[PDB]
Amino acid sequence: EVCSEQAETGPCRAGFSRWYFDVTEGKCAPFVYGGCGGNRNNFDTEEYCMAVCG
Amino acid sequence: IVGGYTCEENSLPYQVSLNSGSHFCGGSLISEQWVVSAAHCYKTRIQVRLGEHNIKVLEGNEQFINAAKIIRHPKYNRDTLDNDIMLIKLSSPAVINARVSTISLPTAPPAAGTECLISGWGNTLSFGADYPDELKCLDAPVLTQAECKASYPGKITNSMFCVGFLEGGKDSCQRDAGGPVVCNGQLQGVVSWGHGCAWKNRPGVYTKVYNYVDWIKDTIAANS
Repeated sequence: EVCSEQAETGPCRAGFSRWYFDVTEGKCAPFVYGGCGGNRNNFDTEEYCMAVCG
Repeated sequence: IVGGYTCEENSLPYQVSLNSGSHFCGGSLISEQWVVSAAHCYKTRIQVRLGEHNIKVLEGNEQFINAAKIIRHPKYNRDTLDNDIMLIKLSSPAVINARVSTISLPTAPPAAGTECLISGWGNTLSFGADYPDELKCLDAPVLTQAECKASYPGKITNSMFCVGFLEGGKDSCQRDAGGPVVCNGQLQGVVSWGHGCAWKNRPGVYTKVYNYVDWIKDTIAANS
């Protein structure tokens, strides 16, 4: 269920490099996380994102 | 920074960056050993780089110094974003020269309507990703709390103020967080949050540094 949430930068203005499961690509893609809020489709690495969502 | 301009080299010697693998936030050097940033920029380990103009094209006279101490405001609130300010103590003193220099603490809050200088290596697009290598600048007015609260109903704490243009088009953005807002030579603000970047009726929300001047002095003092 978390694997189908959109990538959410959230309102904060940091530039953390994160990963989210993109249901269109059928795999994990990078995105920029602001550092607060967003959602749980938000992983530190490609490998862990794929274990949770692949 | 959206709708800004590449800063003159290096007319922003107090600008710093926070790094962990990559650049993730901005900051401001306020003494030889202390940097101010945002609390949502917290990580366990941070490298601070000073005197950078282009962050990927190094010119020899930038300083890389690890954080010895990384101290969030103790009333920082993850959910409301209240007290979004953090201090970093440099593991060794930065060398003051014409590339690396401090910015003064504020002696009074900014008047609404005053023009301020915001800076950072954040995203230069309101939609899509264009992360610049070169440091960007924006001149923008401090807005009234009326304008600020009208843009963000129910969300503006006493620690927050808006700087920007309600029309949209000009704003800080992702990777700018922690960076400085300077009005008339004093640090007034820390880049914080906003709804998108440079969107209509959605100005940038910044932490009021003036509210923390005693907490910053006490924290500097307690950590010698």
